[PDB]
Amino acid sequence: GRSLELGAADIQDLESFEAGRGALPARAYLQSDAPRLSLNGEWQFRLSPGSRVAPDDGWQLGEALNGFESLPVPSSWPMHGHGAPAYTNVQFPFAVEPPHVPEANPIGDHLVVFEAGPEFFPHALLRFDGIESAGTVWLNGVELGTTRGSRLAHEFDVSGILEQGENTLAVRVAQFSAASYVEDQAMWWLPGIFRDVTLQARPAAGIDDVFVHAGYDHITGEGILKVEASRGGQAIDAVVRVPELALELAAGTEVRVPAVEPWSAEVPKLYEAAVSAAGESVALQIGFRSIAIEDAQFKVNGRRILLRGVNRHEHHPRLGRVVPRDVVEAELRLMKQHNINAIRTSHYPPHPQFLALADQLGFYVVLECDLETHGFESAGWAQNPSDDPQWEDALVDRMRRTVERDKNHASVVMWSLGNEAGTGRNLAAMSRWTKDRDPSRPIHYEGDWSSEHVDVYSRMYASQAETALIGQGIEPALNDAALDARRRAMPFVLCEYVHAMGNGPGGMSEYQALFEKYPRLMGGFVWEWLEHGITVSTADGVDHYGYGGDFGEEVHDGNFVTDGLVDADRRPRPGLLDFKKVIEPLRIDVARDWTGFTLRNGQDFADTSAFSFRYEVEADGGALDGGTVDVAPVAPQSETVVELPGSVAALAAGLSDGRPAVLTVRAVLGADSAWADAGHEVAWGQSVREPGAPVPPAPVEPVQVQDSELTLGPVVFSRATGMPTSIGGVPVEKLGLTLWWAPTDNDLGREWGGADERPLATQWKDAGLNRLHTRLLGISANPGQDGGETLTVRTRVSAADKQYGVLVDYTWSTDGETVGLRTQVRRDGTWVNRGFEVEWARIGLEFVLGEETELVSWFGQGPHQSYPDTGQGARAGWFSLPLAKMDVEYVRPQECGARSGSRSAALQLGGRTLEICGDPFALTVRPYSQDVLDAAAHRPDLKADGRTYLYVDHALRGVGTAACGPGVLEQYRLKPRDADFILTLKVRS
Amino acid sequence: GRSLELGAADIQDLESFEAGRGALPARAYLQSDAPRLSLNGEWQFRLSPGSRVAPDDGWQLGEALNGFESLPVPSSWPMHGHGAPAYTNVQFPFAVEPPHVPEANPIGDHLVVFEAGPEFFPHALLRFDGIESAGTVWLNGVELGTTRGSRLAHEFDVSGILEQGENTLAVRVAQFSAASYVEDQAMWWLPGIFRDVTLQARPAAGIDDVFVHAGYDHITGEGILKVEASRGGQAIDAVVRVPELALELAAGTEVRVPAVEPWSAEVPKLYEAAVSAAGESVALQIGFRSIAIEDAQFKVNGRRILLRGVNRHEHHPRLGRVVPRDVVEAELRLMKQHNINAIRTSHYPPHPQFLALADQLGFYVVLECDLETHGFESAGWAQNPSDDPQWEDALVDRMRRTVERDKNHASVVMWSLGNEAGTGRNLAAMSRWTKDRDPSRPIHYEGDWSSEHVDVYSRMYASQAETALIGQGIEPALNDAALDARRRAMPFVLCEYVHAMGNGPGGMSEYQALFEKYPRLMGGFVWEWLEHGITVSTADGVDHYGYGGDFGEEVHDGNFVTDGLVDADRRPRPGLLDFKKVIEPLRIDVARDWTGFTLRNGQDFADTSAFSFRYEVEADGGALDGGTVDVAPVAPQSETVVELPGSVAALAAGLSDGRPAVLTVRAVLGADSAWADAGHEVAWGQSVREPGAPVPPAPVEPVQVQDSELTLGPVVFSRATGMPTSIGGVPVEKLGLTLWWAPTDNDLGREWGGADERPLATQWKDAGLNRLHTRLLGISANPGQDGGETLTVRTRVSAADKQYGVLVDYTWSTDGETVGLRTQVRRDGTWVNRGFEVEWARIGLEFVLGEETELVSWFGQGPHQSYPDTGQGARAGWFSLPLAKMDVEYVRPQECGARSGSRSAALQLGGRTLEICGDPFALTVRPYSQDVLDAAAHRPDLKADGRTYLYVDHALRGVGTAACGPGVLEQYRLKPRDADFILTLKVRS
Ligand SMILES: OC[C@H]1O[C@@](CO)(O[C@H]2O[C@H](CO)[C@@H](O)[C@H](O)[C@H]2O)[C@@H](O)[C@@H]1O
Ligand SMILES: OC[C@H]1O[C@@](CO)(O[C@H]2O[C@H](CO)[C@@H](O)[C@H](O)[C@H]2O)[C@@H](O)[C@@H]1O
Ligand code: NA
Ligand code: NA
Repeated sequence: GRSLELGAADIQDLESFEAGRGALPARAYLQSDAPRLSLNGEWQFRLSPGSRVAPDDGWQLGEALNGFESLPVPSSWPMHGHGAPAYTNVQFPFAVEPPHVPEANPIGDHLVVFEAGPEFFPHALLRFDGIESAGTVWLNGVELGTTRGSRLAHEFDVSGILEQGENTLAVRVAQFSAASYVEDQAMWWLPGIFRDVTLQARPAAGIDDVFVHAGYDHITGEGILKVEASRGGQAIDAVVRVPELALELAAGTEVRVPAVEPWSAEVPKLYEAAVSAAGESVALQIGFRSIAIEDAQFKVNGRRILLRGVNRHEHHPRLGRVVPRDVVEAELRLMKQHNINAIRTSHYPPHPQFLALADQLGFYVVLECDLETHGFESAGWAQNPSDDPQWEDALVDRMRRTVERDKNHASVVMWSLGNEAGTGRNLAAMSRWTKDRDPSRPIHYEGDWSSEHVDVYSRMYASQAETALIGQGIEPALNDAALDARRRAMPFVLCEYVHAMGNGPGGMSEYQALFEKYPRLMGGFVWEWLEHGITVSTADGVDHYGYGGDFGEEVHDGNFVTDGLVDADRRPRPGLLDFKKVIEPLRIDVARDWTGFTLRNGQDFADTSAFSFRYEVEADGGALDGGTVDVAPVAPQSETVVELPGSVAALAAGLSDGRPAVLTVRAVLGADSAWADAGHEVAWGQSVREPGAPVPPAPVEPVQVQDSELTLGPVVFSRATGMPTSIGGVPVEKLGLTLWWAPTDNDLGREWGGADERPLATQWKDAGLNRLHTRLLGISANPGQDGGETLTVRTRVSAADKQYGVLVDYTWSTDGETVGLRTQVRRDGTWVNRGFEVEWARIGLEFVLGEETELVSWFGQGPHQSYPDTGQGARAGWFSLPLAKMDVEYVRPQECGARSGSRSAALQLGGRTLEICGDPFALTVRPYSQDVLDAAAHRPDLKADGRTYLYVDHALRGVGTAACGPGVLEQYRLKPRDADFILTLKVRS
Repeated sequence: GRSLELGAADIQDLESFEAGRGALPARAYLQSDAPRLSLNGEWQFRLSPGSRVAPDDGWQLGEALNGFESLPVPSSWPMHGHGAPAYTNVQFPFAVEPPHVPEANPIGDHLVVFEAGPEFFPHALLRFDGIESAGTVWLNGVELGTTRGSRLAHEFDVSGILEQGENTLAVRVAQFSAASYVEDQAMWWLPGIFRDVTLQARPAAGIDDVFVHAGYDHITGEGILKVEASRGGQAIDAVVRVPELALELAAGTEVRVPAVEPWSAEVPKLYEAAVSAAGESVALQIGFRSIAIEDAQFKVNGRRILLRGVNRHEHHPRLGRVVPRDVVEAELRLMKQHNINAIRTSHYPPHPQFLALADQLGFYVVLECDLETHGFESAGWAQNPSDDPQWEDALVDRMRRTVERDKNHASVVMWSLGNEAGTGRNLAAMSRWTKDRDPSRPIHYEGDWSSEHVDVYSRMYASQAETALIGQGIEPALNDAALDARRRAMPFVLCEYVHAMGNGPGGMSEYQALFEKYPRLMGGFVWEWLEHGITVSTADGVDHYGYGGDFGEEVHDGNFVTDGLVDADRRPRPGLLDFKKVIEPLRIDVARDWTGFTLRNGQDFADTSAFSFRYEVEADGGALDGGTVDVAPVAPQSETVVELPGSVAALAAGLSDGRPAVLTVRAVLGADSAWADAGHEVAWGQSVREPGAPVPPAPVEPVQVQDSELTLGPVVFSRATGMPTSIGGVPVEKLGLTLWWAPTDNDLGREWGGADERPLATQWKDAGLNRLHTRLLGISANPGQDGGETLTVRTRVSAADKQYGVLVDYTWSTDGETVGLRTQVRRDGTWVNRGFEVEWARIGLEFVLGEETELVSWFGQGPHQSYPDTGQGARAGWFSLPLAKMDVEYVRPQECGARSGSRSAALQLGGRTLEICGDPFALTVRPYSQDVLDAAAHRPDLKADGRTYLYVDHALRGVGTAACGPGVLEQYRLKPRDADFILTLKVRS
């Protein structure tokens, strides 16, 4: 018959296998003295739900617009009430049938009016630095072309189309296209023109592209300089000036500079330079460095380097994929302030402005092409575009635009073909193209474990164990002897590791020890830098972050989008505090006798001259001694023993026995830097003079007996339950054993290996650990001292429908001033459920106090939380915080806020102070219960109930990274066992 | 030191392994002419949360009661705002550590005042017919004893304690005791004095116990009568009178009555009798029947019987375990009215009054002892009381009281030791005791598959397949040759089968065919008769049933308590309608030529004389012919061919071709009976003259084209979606393919076998079947007839993140009056997800109409729902119901209401009528969407939205019984396939 469907031509274009049409050749992002007009500002915007109902009403001419409204550009339009964000991890949000697109496909018509002065004639262009995902461009009604590659730049020649005076730019943006099948990053799906739109004049005799080659000969100190310049793709005459180095040379020739200060993340030396032609000049920052793989090590400027990296997505909790420049500068400074030295642009090229900042502040950058076909894995990679020859030109284009834009920046030390895109012919073509075009940077790609087309062996979330076998070069061989030989000669990098989702990450230290031990290990990049939380303001409410599912998604992946070291507003999570410590570039081992400290320079190039070394002895009531010690500069990878002043050692020696004292040695910045002010802490070490164990009280007060109550000094017990009802007047609503905590995100992760594939959280629910019950066995008052008496309360703890349990005996003693509490724990029966051993989250006590706590003070590790396999950033000392500040504002509330390694603690309830002491314990204080915490999906769900939930733990479980990667390591797991521990309690005024 | 805990003595008694103390010997429940005073009425009640805080304030004396309030007795106290019900299936609600009890243990102090006249002196007793679970009894302050066995009777001698005039009865009831470990029935946990409390005078020279022995010699017709009578446990002189049989004999002698009419469930002949002594006389109903196992068949009165049974719990949606007598009489009549002939008192003895009703109405009863230790299975039966010698006396006591109470009733044909209590020495002791005491009734117990201590082989939920191997005597052998030999000589019964939870049960017919084919198969008892729904009235609302979890339970099992053939108010579920048909005692096969019908008498004893056989020919507009045919009585298990009047056959022959007509032959009661009025339908059969397929309309109307709309006769299409937007003025908001339905309770059940252990509902969610999306491929108007045109709309249906899909092509045609719709379905790709083939719930269409439907009429199967493996009770005919009555009020809303086998349908939306015809299809109409249905946990969650959701299915899946037992049988499963089907639509006035 004949087709009657609508929009078939618009759809046919969206389903195209090809790159965008009509665009100028890909080139570098260059600072040019050519006239430019940024068209950023308030545009006009119309949204349609699909191509078949996108109007063809001549809107491109900007005349008589109906349905258009104001919208900022650049922008991610769902961040402005036009639709909503949608998060999927691996899942595609549309049926998988490439190259077809769903009928529900938001279409965004953009339009802006602007004026073009005579300086933009006769030749100019329009530059688009990012359009997600498919754009069509008209200028004054004539089509310029289309864009493919959402995070890549497109330029369109407007000569003869741009008219002097007023002009109308019209861009139609479709959210979904065939390109969506290759942009499946675990991300918020956010359409829009989300990066700059610029009008640029192109004068005659100008410069289109530049290719800086700045090598370094580390033997001679020579810099190897060659700056190419082209116009229309052809080499052209141009002069290269580098004033600081007394250099005038022509573009296209290679010279040897006798002496250059090499560039590195530690010392990011940049020489200002200009390459100029008659009609145009462009400014450049040149960093001399050479990259090479040698003896299975990734070496820069002749030395193996250690990558202390993070995975950086581009996200802003209000603007989506638009990251304001001042937030970029801030977050990169925050990285430096936490000893980070490397960045992977997961999983697409960043904003062009990012590259210069990385050059200046100092980061080894893995710049990654915009490619990910993850969602094809669930079907065994059938139809994977990475191996579909029809996608070759589209994927080579993505790699070309990636490389051409940023090829001049010294901070880029690796090109990455993409992420989690399988294996395929098109990936090899992208590698073949990159190796030919820019052989000065090694190629990275984790998705092909055989590593056939790369120069480094990359993996994500490989266990500490496998990492140690790789570091020794004894990993299992590949079937192909030749490929195995190639890969074994490669250095190894973890492009993603220690997944930082929620409470965690655990096991960072074990990775780091391997990084330091095995040169083949290049280091790793944490997943990930930031949480992609989106700010939602509650009706009649405060703000909170929303994640997957909180925006009406039919298909989503929950809070896996919030899996970062900082929150969306760049506030650190405890994991960043620990990370900073783990990757600290210096090691300070303070001598036990306080006579000195061993200092190892862990940096790769710089000495210790930039650091001032300070010490302080702190005690119960403030600092006792402190100052600065001068340290002869220590070479990279060298060690020395630094003497401390005799007054410090003499102080420790003369310290009365049992008095706590902490010696802390810090390496701070001796002077301001581009990323921190002087005195910023870089590394630290400590030696602690522990306090003696608290003497148990003498049991001189006897037990006392009423019909329904018992009294033993300051403690009142309920004769029915045997549990205290008050201590020093503080009401005790409950006291019992704890074996469970509100599951972390990691506990909700499935722990692979072994026949048990339930997450730990599910193992606990099945075992009934969240619903413990206690039965009283007996109460007995026993003879103490000088007529006094101890009180022993025997109980058994278990759960409904379970035969296993634990016998808990509480022995109380008092001298009227302080209470002595001995808890003894003993296993009864075999702790097996559903064929698998039950594991405990902890061995502790929960005190529920009938009054609110305003302040928590303790001596131990702090100020932030610490768990068995975390808390590296928690140092020994005295701390004190308001109850609200003890918590951690994770987006999905979960177990957090424990303070491991506490020797003493003090809770201030109103006018009174409850003091806990005894053998080391973990401390947690909350204004709500564990069941409220576990039930809470968002922070607003946390409601204080006027009580205080005090948790004192004799043993804790680790937190691991089971949400993605290794679970809790063996040494940190907690199997049911017998245990016993003492405490001493006291209430004042 | 010394114990300081409270309540230790009260707890020590609750933890006792022994039976109740101080009670009189167990005996029969006897109707006696001795004076009696029922103490039922308004008592005074105080509730304490545990033994340690249960006051010892002399309350037993009834003087100066504080904290007491009014409470009815008998009662289940949580049904009156004192605590709340709690439902667990297998789980114990308390830690499993027998014989210990939790600290949270409601204690119910009961107290009543009453007057004792001179007739209760010098000797009387107090009778308690049920106390859950542990009772202590005081009369005027002196302790009588304690009760153990919650559903068993206890009697306490009050001679010398009962004082003439006013007396005070005091009973302390603890919910939980050591006896809870053996009362783990899948049930609402409901403490209280829930059965009668009676004061009985015991005159001298009276009668304490009686043991009727009424056998039947089926060869001679002789009745074998021996009535024992005892006092204080000793045989006594007494006279036995049976007037109808002209009998005077002494108690203790066995006589041979020359001729008796034997007792059976079909013919429950009962002879009134009295056994009397000087001081007392007791009235008895005697039914002569003998029970024997012979040739591996369970025979009564010389013939193998077929059990058409149900499992009867005792529950009332407002009174808990208290079942008012008028509800007992009603529900038992309802059973008879649905061809049921057997009852298992799952899993405890019923109220004593139940036994006489079973004798009179006619049920083969399996009377089950109060014993279940199910909750010990999860620990491998460790500590199972059934094998703990310390529990022997307690369990033998339970069996003794069970047997002694009901040993006189002819309806009891089996003693059952308990339910799901494992194997053990104490079960053997209970069997040894019963076999000695009453050898006239075989012993039943499913929990020991070896069947070492039973006389019948019993299983629950054995598949149809295994049942067929057992019926043939070829099941796998037991390791012990001797035990195997014993069990192979046993008949086989299904004490529980075709789990009737929610939509279902499917597969009933396949079981029944085996019951009829293999004599060794005794039949089966459906699980279960009733749902244990509890009525909750919403604040400012209507009532609805609550189930597990709806009462604050920490540990519960959800709606598994609502798994019955009738709801808690005894309203039938569709499953009972199908069950009645499946077990109908006669088979009527109507001849195709309407000349007659084959009649098989499926009863075991009775002929067909009690039934009148009626026929009716019904057509489009009412009945055309009908009457009664006289049938010579047909013997049990015999057949005959019954001629119909020639007018019926002549009517079919002269019927115009294509006209529908239905001949129905019914067997109704010729006269009133004790359980139904005359004309009650017992069995039926049918022969249908099918209507010819509807001629497709001639495609003479052409297609019409506007910018955004298409019109083809009465249909308007959206040119963008290709889907109709209106038909005859009726708005069509959506039209699409369906492959999914809101999971039934069975679909939420895990289907064992094969590597896929996900419930079908989970297989569907993972596959995305609930979230289908459609993409338009093209629209094409093609040449029809005489200038007209057909319209073909090509689509593809799939789900996000999936590569498999289905191509759906809609071809429309019209002649202006009726619309022709041809749907073609074709698989695209392999329908595999997570390594397992995806199965479909259906192949159909969902019409969403923008107006409400008030009436649904159809020709097909009805009036109630029918699915591929159900609907046996749905007969062919013409039906018409209001939209609300098309639904099924399952407690947890779920898929239901489909009408399979529909030839035509008519929806009345306001003033207009939408007519659907075509090849047979399934019909469903709802005022809400599937997603609302699936999300609804309770019926109030179902909100009408002003639309009509019309479902027309070409193929449906079965419903099975996967919630517990077999899933959907192979012949009823629905695997992805190609399919095509036609429909014709029409709208009038
Ligand atoms: O170094 C040249 C100097 O001139 C500026 C400002 O006038 O740019 C001009 O010079 C260009 C050639 O370099 C001409 O195209 C044109 O006259 C104008 O752009 C600066 O950009 C630059 O510092
Ligand atoms: O058959 C006796 C007749 O008497 C009643 C009513 O008076 O009961 C009485 O007779 C009993 C002996 O059967 C005596 O214990 C006493 O006189 C009194 O219970 C009826 O029960 C019965 O029909
Ligand atoms: Na890792
Ligand atoms: Na069954």
